[PDB]
Amino acid sequence: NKLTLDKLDVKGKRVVMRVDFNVPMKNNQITNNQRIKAAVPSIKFCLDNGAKSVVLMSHLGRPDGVPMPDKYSLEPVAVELKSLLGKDVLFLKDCVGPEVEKACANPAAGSVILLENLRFHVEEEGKGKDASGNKVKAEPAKIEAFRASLSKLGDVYVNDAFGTAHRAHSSMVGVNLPQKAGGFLMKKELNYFAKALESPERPFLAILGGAKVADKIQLINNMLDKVNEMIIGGGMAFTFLKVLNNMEIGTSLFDEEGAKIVKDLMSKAEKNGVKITLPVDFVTADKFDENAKTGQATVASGIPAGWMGLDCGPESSKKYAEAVTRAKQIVWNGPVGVFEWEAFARGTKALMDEVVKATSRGCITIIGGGDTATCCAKWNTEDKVSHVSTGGGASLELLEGKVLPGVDALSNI
Ligand SMILES: Nc1ncnc2c1ncn2[C@@H]1O[C@H](COP(=O)(O)OP(=O)(O)O)[C@@H](O)[C@H]1O
Repeated sequence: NKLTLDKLDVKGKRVVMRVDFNVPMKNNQITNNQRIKAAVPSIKFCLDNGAKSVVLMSHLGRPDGVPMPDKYSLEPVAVELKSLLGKDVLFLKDCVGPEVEKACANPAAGSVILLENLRFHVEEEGKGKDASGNKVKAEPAKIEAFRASLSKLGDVYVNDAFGTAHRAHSSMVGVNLPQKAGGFLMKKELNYFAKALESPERPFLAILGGAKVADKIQLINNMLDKVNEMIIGGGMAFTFLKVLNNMEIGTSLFDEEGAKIVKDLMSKAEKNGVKITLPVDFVTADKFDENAKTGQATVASGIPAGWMGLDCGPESSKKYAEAVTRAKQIVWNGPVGVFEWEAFARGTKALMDEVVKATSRGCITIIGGGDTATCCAKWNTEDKVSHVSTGGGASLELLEGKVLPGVDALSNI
């Protein structure tokens, strides 16, 4: 087991906390601050328990090892943090080097400091692109020095950056202080997924949809050993329907690599008695456009040529609803339609309503982060499901049964 924040004595201690502040932006201004909010409990705790300082560190976007302050600065996060925290947050313009080090040697008894975006330095990811756009690899010597500089900012280290936990980056596995402790966001996320995967309340339903039909492979195969039911929705379904049922799918998303094992996966489900729910009907579109001409189809009719299926239909949502009703526990990863467009958002909307009714009655509902977490924000259901993950990719690594380098890097009790 690992050291965690509650076990950690901070009093008088400078805390360098890795957090995931990689919030969606538009035109420099934050569109979702959930990732920020989620870190608050760890930060406050340190403040309330007498920390000399919290020096926060994160990445935003993918600047690829070149500094891009015009486009990917964390400054706006500082402003949000201070508002959240009802306290001052001092933003630094770099994350390493003498100046930053001076700022972080001995702050006051409670000063919050935010570092600039980690990824401006190629040493964080260990690789990136140079200013001319060329793929480059960072240098071991330079990587150690970078790692050393982060080390100085703090007496002790805390990782609350669950969403970045799958990334073996310098700030996540390279900060070599004596005590490295997992924050409250880390413990909470890990605990939910672990409980859901190891000892779920049953029946356990996984809802898989979205697009990323191929990446959902290791995931389904693992889930197939954990679950009692699975909805396979959204873009992914079409590959299953064409293969199993010889559906005419038009221009709908199709995944050739995926089509190869669809039969294997289905037989595994049959073996395990996992009831698989695929869509039986669809909202079609004449083109991939918000204002496209719409239509309806079924597995049996096909989708016209060469229309595409962009939402499930009414029968499908009902069958989805039947599964939600039976479930004691739900993991939902991926929307079941192109929810960003009104024409194609009904199936997702109806699924959200059902999941929401289920929470209400004690079904454990876990939402996968990424696009699904986005639906919650959009529709105000963030506080009406048991947990909305802050990490899409990291959660998948977890659902896939993989280990997280961010978790592993922590100190052992
Ligand atoms: N039938 C469909 N055809 C094409 N795109 C779809 C379909 N259903 C959902 N999508 C798209 O899938 C995306 C979500 O993909 P993904 O990243 O896998 O979900 P998440 O981020 O929740 O894990 C959205 O951009 C959505 O518009």
